[PDB]
Amino acid sequence: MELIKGQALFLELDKKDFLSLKNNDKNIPTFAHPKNQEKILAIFSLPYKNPPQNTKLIAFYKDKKEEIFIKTLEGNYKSEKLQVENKKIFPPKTIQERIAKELKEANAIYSSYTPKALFNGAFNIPLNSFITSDFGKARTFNEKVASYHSGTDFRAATGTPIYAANSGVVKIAKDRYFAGNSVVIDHGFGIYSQYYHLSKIDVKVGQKIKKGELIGLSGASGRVSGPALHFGILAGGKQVDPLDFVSKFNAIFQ
Ligand SMILES: [Zn+2]
Repeated sequence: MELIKGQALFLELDKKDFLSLKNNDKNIPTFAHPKNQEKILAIFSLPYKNPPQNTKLIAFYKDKKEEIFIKTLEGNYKSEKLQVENKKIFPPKTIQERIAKELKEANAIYSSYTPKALFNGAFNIPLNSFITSDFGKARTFNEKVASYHSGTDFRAATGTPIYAANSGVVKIAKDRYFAGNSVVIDHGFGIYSQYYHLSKIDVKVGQKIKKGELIGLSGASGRVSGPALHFGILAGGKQVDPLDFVSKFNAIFQ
């Protein structure tokens, strides 16, 4: 019941007489424990940027309240001190609008909660190469965090086939300002995977997709630093450390 910022954890709770799980009147959804039928699960995530120092949750049962305290740990993320901090960019109106529009779309998707499992066992990595840029690489103008790498980058020459980390429904399959050519998949229970900077999109919004199924070709779209696959996980409303999430998720749903 310590959690590093930008990570998810799976809380286990007794199923019997459970009524709700709350965080200051935010209801946290619950789903079945796959291997213990007397338990349920909930995903709790702390944001990378500007998280609470401590979190208290209440699980309300028919005959009892149960408090749950989680301290925010800082972790050991690569960070470096920005030296400029003009901090305010001044983009053209046409770009501000497209960003704004795409941000409203994405927030509508990531806020929605499909209350069933759309995945199929464990997550696989979307590509069998290696990490060239880690999740959580931060740029700080003290005393906090100016920007951070909200996913992890795999080495990929332009045109490398990218496969869905798990089964789900495609919710985004288009070119967006920061993500380039983007695929976003709903796996259920508020878990979304993100495949950014693609050179080709091979799926369509609404499509049901299987684990291991081709979703496009890596590229360098929307990416300044050249070709790579940006892979993200959003869970519990927040961007979380994707390889961390996958190992925790797979430890439960294998
Ligand atoms: Zn990235």
